[PDB]
Amino acid sequence: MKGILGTKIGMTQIWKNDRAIPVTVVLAGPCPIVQRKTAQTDGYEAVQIGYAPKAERKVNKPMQGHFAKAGVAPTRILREFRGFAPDGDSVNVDIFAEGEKIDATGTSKGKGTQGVMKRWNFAGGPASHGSKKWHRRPGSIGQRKTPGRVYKGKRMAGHMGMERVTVQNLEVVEIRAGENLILVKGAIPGANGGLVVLRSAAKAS
Amino acid sequence: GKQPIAVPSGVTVNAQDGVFKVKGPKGELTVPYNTELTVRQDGDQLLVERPSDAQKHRALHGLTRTLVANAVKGVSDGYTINLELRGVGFRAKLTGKALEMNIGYSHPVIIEPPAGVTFAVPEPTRIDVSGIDKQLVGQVAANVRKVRKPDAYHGKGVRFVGEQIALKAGK
Amino acid sequence: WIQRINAGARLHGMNYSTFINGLKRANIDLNRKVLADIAAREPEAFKALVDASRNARQ
Amino acid sequence: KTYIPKNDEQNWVVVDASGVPLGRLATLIASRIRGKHRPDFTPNMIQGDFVVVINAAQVALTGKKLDDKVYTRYTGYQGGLKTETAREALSKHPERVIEHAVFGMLPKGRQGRAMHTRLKVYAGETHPHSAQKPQVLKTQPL
RNA sequence: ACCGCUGAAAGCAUCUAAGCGGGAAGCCAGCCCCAAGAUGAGUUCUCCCACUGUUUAUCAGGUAAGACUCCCGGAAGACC
RNA sequence: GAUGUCGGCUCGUCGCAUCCUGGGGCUGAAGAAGGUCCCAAGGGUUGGGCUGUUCGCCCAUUAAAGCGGCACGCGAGCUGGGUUCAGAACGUCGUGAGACAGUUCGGUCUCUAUCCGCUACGGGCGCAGGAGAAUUGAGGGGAGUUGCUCCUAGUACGAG
RNA sequence: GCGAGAGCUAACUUCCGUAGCCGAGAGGGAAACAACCCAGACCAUCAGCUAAGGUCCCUAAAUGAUCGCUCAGUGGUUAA
Ligand SMILES: [Mg+2]
Ligand SMILES: [Mg+2]
Ligand SMILES: [Mg+2]
Ligand SMILES: [Mg+2]
Ligand SMILES: [Mg+2]
Ligand SMILES: [Mg+2]
Ligand SMILES: [Mg+2]
Ligand SMILES: [Mg+2]
Ligand SMILES: [Mg+2]
Ligand SMILES: [Mg+2]
Ligand SMILES: [Mg+2]
Ligand SMILES: [Mg+2]
Ligand SMILES: [Mg+2]
Ligand SMILES: [Mg+2]
Ligand SMILES: [Mg+2]
Ligand SMILES: [Mg+2]
Ligand SMILES: [Mg+2]
Ligand SMILES: [Mg+2]
Ligand SMILES: [Mg+2]
Ligand SMILES: [Mg+2]
Ligand SMILES: [Mg+2]
Ligand SMILES: [Mg+2]
Ligand SMILES: [Mg+2]
Ligand SMILES: [Mg+2]
Ligand SMILES: [Mg+2]
Ligand SMILES: [Mg+2]
Ligand SMILES: [Mg+2]
Ligand SMILES: [Mg+2]
Repeated sequence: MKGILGTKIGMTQIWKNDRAIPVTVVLAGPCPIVQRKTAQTDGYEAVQIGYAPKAERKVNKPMQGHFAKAGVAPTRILREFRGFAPDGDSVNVDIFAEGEKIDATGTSKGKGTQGVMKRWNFAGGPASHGSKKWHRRPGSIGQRKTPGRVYKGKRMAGHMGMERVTVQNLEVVEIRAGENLILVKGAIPGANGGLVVLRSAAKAS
Repeated sequence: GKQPIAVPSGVTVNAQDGVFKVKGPKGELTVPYNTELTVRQDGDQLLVERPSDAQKHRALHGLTRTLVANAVKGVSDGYTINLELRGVGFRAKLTGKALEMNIGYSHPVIIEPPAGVTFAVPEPTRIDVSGIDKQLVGQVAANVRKVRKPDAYHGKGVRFVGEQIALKAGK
Repeated sequence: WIQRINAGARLHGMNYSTFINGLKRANIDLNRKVLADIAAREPEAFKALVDASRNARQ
Repeated sequence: KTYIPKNDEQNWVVVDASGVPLGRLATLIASRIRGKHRPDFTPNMIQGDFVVVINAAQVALTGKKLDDKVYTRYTGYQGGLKTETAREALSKHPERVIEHAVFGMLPKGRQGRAMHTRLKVYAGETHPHSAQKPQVLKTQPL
């Protein structure tokens, strides 16, 4: 249910009581409501809010129409959340309480194309026992004539990164509302200045 | 094989369709019988004959009859089962309707009664499961018992008031 | 040809095989090429052959 | 010299599967679709009738056929064999039971796949096709 | 697997022959990721609108909304 | 007119005749620890010493250190220790040249993937107008391991 | 296939006797299939009958008839 948008600002050291907590600083700036999707409107229950501000001079006629219909003023980013309401618009105030466990989604830093070691954790090869250009390669890719083919899904070199990743049960250390900042324990995927969606827990714990 | 059906005056077995219902002085009851078996009242009493005299017909026969019979004693005298708790300080009580089993499991077992059924606890070590239908009371007191089957070494558990649990004797 | 014939046969409530013994019985001696073309092209006529054949069957 | 016609018609008809044994209904439907029952019948063209199915969810199945009849899909990856029982298929997505049988009973080349189209299953009592005013066809041996 | 409820054939009994309940790290769902080329191609919000061309020139041109090309970069990336 | 052959390495995935872990009947099952049998293939199944080892014995652990299939899986993926080319030696056989599935030291393992298959990433067209965005999830993939301690409770059980 | 030896009354085994087929045999059947079952193709035909084998849909042809059997998907592969 609960959810909001913001940007990953960075990681830092703070102390609650006497242990050094590592904290990721998130800015969940205010989100306007824009679209409210219901059953008889769209089939399914959801709300579409928006995050980063955007000047008119950069906004499509159709997009302007969109935003204008709910009179909101325009945003570089829209996203949906299944099963959500209140009224007005949405700041991380109230929406999160300190101590509450949340789920943080982002887009992992992308690594480009990566061999089987870096990508999958292959074992590599003998750096020295006569190994002949087989230091980093993935060994064998199959059996023999049964089944004369290569398994579908077989892990091998490829585009590692730039993927959507959700970390579960991160703990809301601090909330400075009206700076729209959530101090969150641990680590969120994706680089500084990246987009993150924060959510209630998926799990009860 | 079996036939006679002593149906006292407080009954009303509207044998209409295959839905040979009965309504009674403890509460109305409904019961499905085979259509192709044919059952009705032909006097003071009631009766369930049958078409073919093969095997299968002789099977849904006695079944069907004993079932109407159960429905009969059901809305009539009403049904009731008796249970004994036994073993080093076991005990039960009542939560509105819920049964409060304290059978030596670190954390106790409450039991909610399905509708038509009522729990009873006289002395705290004896339980009564009573009500309209016989099948269900069977099907529930079943649960109450299985909460702890009488073990084979010391008869500890839930049993039927006069059950002769055999004791195996250990060492 | 056979396919089409069976079809027409069954439009008027007759199986093909029974339709063809029907025809042989009444000693109508038609090609099934021709029987097909009757069946497909000329409704009433095929109908008539049907009635003749179920008569031959009676 | 033998007659080749012209696909003029687009003939639409509604079948109610309520209480009908699956295979048999599958035969009536499959056949109406393939074209046979049509005196002109021409194989290399598709001349079949459009078939709406209703009340798929109430299709009959000769016991103990639910709990025992198994459908099998395969995904390409190892351990891909996914199976589901008639009862399961029938609760999750009944239309796919009917589709699956009928599709078994059509040919399997270009033309047949093309024939799948002219099937339109719906579970329960209604359909959205009243604009094609389809004509009703009774389940019968005939 | 196994445990039972009611219960005939077989007056007894029986978990079953009609029926009913309890039951695993397994099954289906729930978790996270992809996903309408799901050619069966789905839904919603929005923007542009009803142009020009002697059919010797029955399909194109100039366009709108909107993009692309090109430049400078990037926590994106072999190229794209 | 060549289907490279032991073992290791690397990479997996399957069967179940189940090593662990979960459920259950029986017990010559008091409890605890077991034995055996039935259901169960989700996941898991350690590091070393000796030998070319497969295996097997040993050290030290473990919930467990499962058995097999996949050309005794996998050399256009690596090794090249074993074996089976030419050298040399021992023992043995042979008058000899030579020999042995005896031992011993030595001894070249072929830069370019065309198609299927596989991982990634684009271009085309399609989805009955041309566009910008937001999406339902048919269907598919990943994931699925376990110890120890504590409370319950020094309670049920037990003469202890 | 039948008759024997050898073989483990094993082998898509080996060696003889005997019939047929393949070899050197197309055509229908047995899903596919030298050999099995039907059957020996001079050529043309948008003609009729049959063989083995078949007549729910893919697939030509009775969702045939009547008296039964099995309820186990036995059917759709083994034994004490
Ligand atoms: Mg990068
Ligand atoms: Mg290394
Ligand atoms: Mg293959
Ligand atoms: Mg359950
Ligand atoms: Mg582009
Ligand atoms: Mg560049
Ligand atoms: Mg060659
Ligand atoms: Mg070669
Ligand atoms: Mg060799
Ligand atoms: Mg395994
Ligand atoms: Mg071998
Ligand atoms: Mg090998
Ligand atoms: Mg190879
Ligand atoms: Mg060597
Ligand atoms: Mg000598
Ligand atoms: Mg290539
Ligand atoms: Mg799905
Ligand atoms: Mg697909
Ligand atoms: Mg999987
Ligand atoms: Mg204590
Ligand atoms: Mg003590
Ligand atoms: Mg031979
Ligand atoms: Mg031949
Ligand atoms: Mg042949
Ligand atoms: Mg054939
Ligand atoms: Mg052969
Ligand atoms: Mg015959
Ligand atoms: Mg036919």
